[PDB]
Amino acid sequence: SHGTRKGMLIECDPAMKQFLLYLDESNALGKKFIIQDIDDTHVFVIAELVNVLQERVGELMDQNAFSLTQK
Repeated sequence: SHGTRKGMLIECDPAMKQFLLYLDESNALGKKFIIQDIDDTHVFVIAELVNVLQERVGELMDQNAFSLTQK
């Protein structure tokens, strides 16, 4: 084998799939997560997609007095 990449293959309806493509193109999560587009219902993404999403949602929380000294 020449090219190989560890990751996560996702299978989902045509709607959700287009949404992932939209999220990836717009960097709505702060960073790209799509390694390769495949089918209209399949996409190969980074293994740590959940962490990325968990990290993005954190910034969405309400700002407080410690928002800048801790983050």
